[PDB]
Amino acid sequence: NDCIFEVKHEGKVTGYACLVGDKVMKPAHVKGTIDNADLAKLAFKRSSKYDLECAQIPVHMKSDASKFTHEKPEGYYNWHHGAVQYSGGRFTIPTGAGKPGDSGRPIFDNKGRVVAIVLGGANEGARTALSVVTWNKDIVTKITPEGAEEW
Amino acid sequence: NDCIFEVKHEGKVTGYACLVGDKVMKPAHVKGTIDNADLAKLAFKRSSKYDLECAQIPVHMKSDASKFTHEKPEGYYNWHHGAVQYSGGRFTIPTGAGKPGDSGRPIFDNKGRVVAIVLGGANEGARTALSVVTWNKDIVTKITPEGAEEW
Amino acid sequence: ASHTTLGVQDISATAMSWVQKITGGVGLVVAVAALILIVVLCVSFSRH
Amino acid sequence: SVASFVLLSMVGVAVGMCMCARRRCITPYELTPGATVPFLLSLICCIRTAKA
Amino acid sequence: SVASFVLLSMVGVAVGMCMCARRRCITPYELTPGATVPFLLSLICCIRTAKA
Ligand SMILES: CC(C)CCC[C@@H](C)[C@H]1CC[C@H]2[C@@H]3CC=C4C[C@@H](O)CC[C@]4(C)[C@H]3CC[C@]12C
Repeated sequence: NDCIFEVKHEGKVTGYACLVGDKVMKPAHVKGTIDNADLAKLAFKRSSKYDLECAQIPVHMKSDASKFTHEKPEGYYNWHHGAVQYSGGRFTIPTGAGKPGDSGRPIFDNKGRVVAIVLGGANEGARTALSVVTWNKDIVTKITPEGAEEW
Repeated sequence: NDCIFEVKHEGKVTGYACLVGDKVMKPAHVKGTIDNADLAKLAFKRSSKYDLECAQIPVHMKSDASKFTHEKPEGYYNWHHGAVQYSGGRFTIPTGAGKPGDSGRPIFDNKGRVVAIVLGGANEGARTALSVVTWNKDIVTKITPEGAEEW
Repeated sequence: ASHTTLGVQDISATAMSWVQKITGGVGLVVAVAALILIVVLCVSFSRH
Repeated sequence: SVASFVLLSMVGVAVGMCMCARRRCITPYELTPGATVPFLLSLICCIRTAKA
Repeated sequence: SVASFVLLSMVGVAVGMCMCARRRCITPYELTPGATVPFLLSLICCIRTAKA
């Protein structure tokens, strides 16, 4: 908890950055500066392949990074604005729960561990598909529902 | 079980279309155009060896798709016209538990997931063996009991 | 003429390997395409 | 004129056979939920993946 | 003068391709939280071991 930092544009809030494990991650589609000067001055590696900008956490002064896991069992997860249903290879939320500007928020399991980062979603009718970034035991991978857009 | 996916494709409907997973499914031996427009305009791929036609489900109605699994433990399964006994790897129903024109109906497990779709069956005394479309891991297969007729 | 006629398709000049190369090239494309279809049909046949 | 026709006809047949094979070995993947086509097959048959 | 220019240009291109390949190959490991770069991969990519 309380591991979320704001990313701000010149005239508005644009997205969020999160401290997970040993690295700090933000969506590459979010254009702005991190509110925390300690992270704002930190260099990031940009990869358009996964829509990520990542950097190492100054753990010597930032020991409050969240716990994380590569495990993705079926069930419900906590994504701040409510519960998210996970089944198969997709995360699903209520249609009125999602919004633009919410990108960068992590999804937590029942142990408080981060499993994925939210980039956006797609309207599937009664439910909205959630577009997220997750990882396996070795490397990071991205999940992109059809018709999904950045938030 | 408590949900209806069985869309009529003709006025004098013979069999029904349904939404399973991410694909629209109907028997390949039944003529007519699927109603409700959104499915009517879909192109379908036909395979004469499976008696099955399939098309991609439109994103906006994807949330209404039925749950799907390849798991097929021995036991009882449900459908809109009664129960189904699964024994020896084969699905069987009581004679008179269904008629021609009732095809295209999914068979559901105890979690409400689709395991098979009915095409027809063979009437042997008090019990009828069903001809069904079913799935294994990453493959579609068909079961056709001897003497089975199309429904 | 002191000789007889040249009237057969068989008596085309040498350096006609161009004909054999083109014919062989097209025949090879057919032979390969035929094999691809045969293998797929065999796999499809075995699957039920 | 005849040689050109025959050679072109043979090519057209070879292409038709390849296209038939392309459909026959893929259709079962489209029929199966999830369209879980393996990577190597997608390269061979020039087809798109489930998430395309 | 021209031969020297062209040969030097070819070398510069070969290097640029290698650097592009190196970045793309390693990104998935450096971009991933909690991940550790394989020893052999670090030797191939000519990079520092693990995270230090
Ligand atoms: C590059 C390739 C296509 C060259 C092919 C040359 C061929 C098409 C030409 C060159 C010499 C020609 C042959 C010359 C002699 C005869 C005998 C005549 O009674 C019938 C036609 C026939 C048989 C001609 C057929 C066409 C021919 C074989």
